[PDB]
Amino acid sequence: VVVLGSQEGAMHTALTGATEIQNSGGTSIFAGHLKCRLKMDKLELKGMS
Amino acid sequence: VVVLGSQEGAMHTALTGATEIQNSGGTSIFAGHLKCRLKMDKLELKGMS
Amino acid sequence: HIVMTQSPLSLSVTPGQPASISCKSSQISSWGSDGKTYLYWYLQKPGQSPQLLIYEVSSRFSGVSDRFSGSGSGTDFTLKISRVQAEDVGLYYCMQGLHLPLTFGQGTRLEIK
Amino acid sequence: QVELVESGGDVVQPGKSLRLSCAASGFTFTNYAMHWLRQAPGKGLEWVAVISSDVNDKYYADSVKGRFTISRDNSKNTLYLQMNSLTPEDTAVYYCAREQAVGTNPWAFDYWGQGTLVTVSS
Amino acid sequence: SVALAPHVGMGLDTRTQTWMSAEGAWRQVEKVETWALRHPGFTILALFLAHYIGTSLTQKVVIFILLMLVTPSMT
Amino acid sequence: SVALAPHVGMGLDTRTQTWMSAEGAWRQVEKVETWALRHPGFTILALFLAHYIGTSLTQKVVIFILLMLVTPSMT
Ligand SMILES: *[C@@H]1O[C@H](CO)[C@@H](O[C@@H]2O[C@H](CO)[C@@H](O[C@@H]3O[C@H](CO[C@@H]4O[C@H](CO)[C@@H](O)[C@H](O)[C@@H]4O)[C@@H](O)[C@H](O[C@H]4O[C@H](CO)[C@@H](O)[C@H](O)[C@@H]4O)[C@@H]3O)[C@H](O)[C@H]2NC(C)=O)[C@H](O)[C@H]1NC(C)=O
Repeated sequence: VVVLGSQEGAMHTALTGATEIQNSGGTSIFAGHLKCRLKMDKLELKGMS
Repeated sequence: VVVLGSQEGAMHTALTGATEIQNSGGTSIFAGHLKCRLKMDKLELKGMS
Repeated sequence: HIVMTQSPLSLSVTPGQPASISCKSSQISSWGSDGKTYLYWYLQKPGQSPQLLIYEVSSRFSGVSDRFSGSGSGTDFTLKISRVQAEDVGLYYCMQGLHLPLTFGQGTRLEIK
Repeated sequence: QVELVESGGDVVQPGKSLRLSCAASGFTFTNYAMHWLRQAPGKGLEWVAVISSDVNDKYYADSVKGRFTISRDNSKNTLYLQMNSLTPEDTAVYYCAREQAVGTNPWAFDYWGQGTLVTVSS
Repeated sequence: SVALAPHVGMGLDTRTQTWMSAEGAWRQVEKVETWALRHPGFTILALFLAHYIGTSLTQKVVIFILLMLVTPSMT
Repeated sequence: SVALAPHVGMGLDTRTQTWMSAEGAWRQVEKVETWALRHPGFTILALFLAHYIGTSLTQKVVIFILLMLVTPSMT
């Protein structure tokens, strides 16, 4: 009977195309995208006068 | 920079078709084969008479 | 409880020569179910916490120079050090691990001659 | 990469209690079966106690039976060794050791802690 | 190394059992099956390519099988 | 092992680099190249098989490419 061994290196290759995120505190998930619309109707130039 | 983990078990099935060995002190192999010529000319059986 | 006896209690060897230590158990350390002798060997460097050298007898722990080699079977085991360096001075401790009250042997020592 | 650090060693008069803490890092502490070890100066290493992976399989040596208590706290990653009825013979430097990662024995020592010394005298 | 280009097929074999004939015998077939079952969409394009390449049925079938075995493992 | 089945074609990708982009881009092609460099005779076998199973020329080239890419990929 034999135990196979550590799979850390195998998984580090199995994750070849997956993105990485910082995990120091909570999860600071980088590598995203967001769409949004800017109302941009209450702004003032503040320099015209 | 990252260390990319340990490949100890990652190469543990990359090496999957080979035969195992003992490597306990003297490395007994317990595999392979060997041919021999069994010239049985001086081998007379016991209790013929 | 297993009485553990180490043949030398002090070894003085000049560098470049082999030093061998014999540790004889009091009862059999071979676990019958699996047929593996459960012995261990630790080196305590001067003023340091001991490390591990030889788990079981044939096997060898990682991060260990290839010179160290365990031998023996059935209550009489033996180490060998092909080449002795200045860093091999210490307190080699044979211990059994078969039975739960783990008993070390009396500490041997290896000093450069 | 494993790092074991000790805490709690101090001078104490006989009979008084003391608790020894072994903080561990660099590995999943909860899936292991920690040991305790000691060595008086000028003497060989002496086994003390073991707590298994399951918290309910503690064991102790003969010379220290019925006098010491070993307990793990998984969340805080520390090993607590509560010692009572200490005597001047029991004083020694105490080592906290890890289990064998590669091997067959349920009990063995891969890595030894830095080591703390407890001093017992009148 | 990485678990690619294993030791199988090199030779130097004998009657004693090799390292992992118990598990690695069907590993590639199981991988191909699970990849095909996890990405069933590629079968349609494989059939498209097989039908547009080949004037017979034998080469049609062999090209279909070759694509279905290249894509998951070459993944 | 798990070293196969890379997280390559899932499609949930973003602007930033993945785990090993530069290192994992050419791993498969390097493996195929080194296998072909190590074992030359299979090229002769593939040429023969493609010639005797391929009717047209493009079919010959495609099936030869598929064979040479699948055999190291298959194992
Ligand atoms: C897996 O494999 C491991 C391999 O070690 C097994 O580990 C066993 O652990 C148990 C602990 O639960 C060990 O029990 C100890 O047995 C000692 C044997 O002593 C002699 O044997 C008879 C048979 O019972 C005893 O009655 C006599 O005392 C003999 O001297 C025993 O001395 C020892 O006592 C210790 O603990 C008690 C309680 O704290 C103290 O009072 C005592 O002084 C001493 O400190 C234990 O009872 C057993 O030895 C281990 N196995 C081997 C081969 O040694 C596992 O059991 C296996 N299975 C699993 C599921 O893990």
